[PDB]
Amino acid sequence: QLVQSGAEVKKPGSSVKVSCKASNYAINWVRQAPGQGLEWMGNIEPYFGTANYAQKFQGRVTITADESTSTAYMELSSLRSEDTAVYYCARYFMSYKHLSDYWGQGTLVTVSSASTKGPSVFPLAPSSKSTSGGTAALGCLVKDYFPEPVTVSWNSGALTSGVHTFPAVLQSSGLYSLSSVVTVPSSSLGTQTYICNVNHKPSNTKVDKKVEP
Amino acid sequence: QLVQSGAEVKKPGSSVKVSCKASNYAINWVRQAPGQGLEWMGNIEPYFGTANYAQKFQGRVTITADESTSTAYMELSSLRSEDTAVYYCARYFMSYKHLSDYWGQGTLVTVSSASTKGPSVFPLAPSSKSTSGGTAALGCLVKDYFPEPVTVSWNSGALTSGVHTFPAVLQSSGLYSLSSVVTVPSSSLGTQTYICNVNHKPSNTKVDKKVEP
Amino acid sequence: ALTQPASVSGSPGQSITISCTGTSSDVGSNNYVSWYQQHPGKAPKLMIYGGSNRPSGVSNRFSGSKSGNTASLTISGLQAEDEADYYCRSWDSNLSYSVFGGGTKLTVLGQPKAAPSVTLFPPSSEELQANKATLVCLISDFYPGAVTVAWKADSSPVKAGVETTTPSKQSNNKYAASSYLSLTPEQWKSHRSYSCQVTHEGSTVEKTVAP
Amino acid sequence: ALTQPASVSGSPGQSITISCTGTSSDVGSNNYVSWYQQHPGKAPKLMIYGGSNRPSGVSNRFSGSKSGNTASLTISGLQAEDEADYYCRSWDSNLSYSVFGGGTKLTVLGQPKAAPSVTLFPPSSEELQANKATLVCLISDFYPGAVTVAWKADSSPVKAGVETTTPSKQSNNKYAASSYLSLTPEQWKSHRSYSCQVTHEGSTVEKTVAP
Ligand SMILES: CC(/C=C/C=C1/N(CCS(=O)(=O)O)c2ccc(S(=O)(=O)O)cc2C1(C)C)=C\C=C\C1=[N+](CCS(=O)(=O)O)c2ccc(S(=O)(=O)O)cc2C1(C)C
Repeated sequence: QLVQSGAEVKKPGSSVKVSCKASNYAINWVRQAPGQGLEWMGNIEPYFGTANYAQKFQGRVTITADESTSTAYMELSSLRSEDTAVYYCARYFMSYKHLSDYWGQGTLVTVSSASTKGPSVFPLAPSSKSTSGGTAALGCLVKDYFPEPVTVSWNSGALTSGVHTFPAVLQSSGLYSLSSVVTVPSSSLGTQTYICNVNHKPSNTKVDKKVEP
Repeated sequence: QLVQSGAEVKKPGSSVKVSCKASNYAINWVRQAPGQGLEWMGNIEPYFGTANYAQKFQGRVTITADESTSTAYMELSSLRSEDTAVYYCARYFMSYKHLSDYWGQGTLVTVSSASTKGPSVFPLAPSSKSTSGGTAALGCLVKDYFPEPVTVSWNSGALTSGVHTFPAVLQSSGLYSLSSVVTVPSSSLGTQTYICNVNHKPSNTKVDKKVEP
Repeated sequence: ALTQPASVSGSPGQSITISCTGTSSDVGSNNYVSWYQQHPGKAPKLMIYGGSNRPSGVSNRFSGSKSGNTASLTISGLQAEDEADYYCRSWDSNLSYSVFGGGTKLTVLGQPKAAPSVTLFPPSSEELQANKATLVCLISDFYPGAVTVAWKADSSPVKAGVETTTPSKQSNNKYAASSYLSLTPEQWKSHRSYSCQVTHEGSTVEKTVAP
Repeated sequence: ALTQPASVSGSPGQSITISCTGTSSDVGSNNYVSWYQQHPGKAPKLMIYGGSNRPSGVSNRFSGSKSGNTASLTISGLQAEDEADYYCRSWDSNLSYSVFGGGTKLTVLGQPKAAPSVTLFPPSSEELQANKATLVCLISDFYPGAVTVAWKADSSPVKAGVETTTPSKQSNNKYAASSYLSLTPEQWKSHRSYSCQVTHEGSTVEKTVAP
């Protein structure tokens, strides 16, 4: 039900506008710095445009609504490094006379003066005569990108099971690398198509790699 | 906001249809026998027409909605004397993101085989040279009616303050009598107009009595 | 079902709490519990919802709480106007079925004693032509709500034909009552006068009328 | 602000409660308090609202309560899947301002020990042409989440160029981790083979690849 924009990278002291696409209760904004707890920012009511802010973010956060498209915008200025968090929109709704609140998928805003770098994608293939068991592992090395996150799908989403995308390592160089694997039946190894789809919103890079054949 | 029908008298074993005129939550029905506590009957949702009943009244109570007029009907069959109560409709609504539920004014259903009798209205006037203090009491004797309730207004509602309508006495004969007084300035006693408006819905009697001049 | 005490009484200024005990299978299953206030001759008013929330405008002297399987209403800085009936209310978790508590009569002690004022109306001409006659005695503004009423034909006591209401609470916490004397027009015109005598405590107020 | 414990741990079958202590001026002012569950890499999920109500579909093993100024979540018949972070949340009575609790890491003891399975990929041709080379070691499905990883050039230990992740919890309560070896194409083609060695507890799993 709720769709927010892609992840972003911002230089400290820049501005960031994050949108939320959508019952008539407020559109709330909640952040979570990685490893940290949740934190309320504020909300907005689509009509009258009344907005509320937690005292902390007050002034340097502007939450706006555009009724023409039922979409809400959270802006945060004076971006400092410690603003680095996942930013969710959330909105309450009523179904069974009962309550539920839908959360957005969240968008990661990383704040650093370190340059943005799109990933290099290399195929991780088995020797064919490497894999034993009617089953084989193959994948994508998504190497040397910055900042997080990266998104990997296989065969444009059509292939979804047996798919393990590992958390990234932060290399000494200050760039991330990460790996996605599919386990696949071994017999059709070099005949079936396996393409991985890499997306790294912060630099607007998309890469499709044919791992097989 | 909520308007129900007038009060009624029913012979034991008859049917009674009471209406409620009207946020989209259920329309609830609550009864109170005189001197007794409140008691939930059931409710209805204007769309889908889903209705719920307390096990007690189940079967012999039909609550209906007519969306064409946003009006709800509670019917109760097999009317026994002990059904004699005030019947309210109630409905929840949301204002300040906060809750409130509007109650109807209630309608009294009295169940008896005793005949319905509309009231006789007699004027209660002071001797003019009876009243001391720039103030005088006059009224309406609403005599010999059945069953309850009776409604008294003065000058069609225009006159509203200094108005005391006393609870009825149940006379030995099995009929009620009741009295309404206005306290009025004494100087304009026999010149100002004081009409009392008596309404006794159960027999559909309305009586207007000119008490002065 | 939900058990409340039939009545509770407190002094002005003090706080009181009315308990609403149910089961694990209702009150203790969710906090869809609410409180209602009812003054005499009025629809119930919602004071507390969801166990502890106030509707808009409702005074903050009213709080809600729920230890175990029993809800609790607490009224602070108790005032005369709080004198009324209180009802608790439960819903099932599925919100398809509700029940009320027994009701509790809250009484606020230390209300000042007040002597009744009495008004006595003679039969109207209109009624006299209908070959009937009623004397109307109106007793208002007294506390506590206990009176005895005595009619007099001249100064002889008259018991037959008397019809007196139970005193019932006005909306200022004081009581009202009425008393009706029935007699025949001839009976009315033969005596020198008639009187309704209201005795309250140390007080006797007598009003008297004449043909 | 709202204080919860940083972490709590319980055994399967038993019940536990996480406390959420605030003030009379927030948690104890109304029961607009709610509980949220968060599994790794997921949005928070509403489990309890209005102090004690479950959203539709939410298991009934989750209950809510509120003694004094502190809210309480209780999970009964505790199961492995309950392992997650829990957050409590308050609103002001005017519903214009909300705050979250610190968060609590709930851990369910008695999870079975599991040895890791390892996958080792050699550098691709594609990367070798870019004049680079990465060896990828993929360590998955282990518990507890503690491993040590050792790379070998032939059977000589190689420490330079190693980059290993902290192990982090998969969505089956087991852990995953990866380890990356960087070397130059010549460095890769000179040795007879390379091996990534995963040691977990009593276990050593070694996988090995060759140019
Ligand atoms: C709507 C509600 C409770 C309703 C309870 C009902 N109840 C339960 C009533 S009671 O609890 O017993 O008093 C009902 C019973 C029956 C019926 S029927 O007539 O149809 O049969 C209907 C109902 C209701 C009205 C559904 C609570 C809402 C809480 C909110 N809250 C408080 C949430 S929590 O309590 O902290 O979880 C809230 C906070 C913030 C924001 S915003 O600023 O982002 O827009 C908005 C909200 C909300 C207004 C959604």
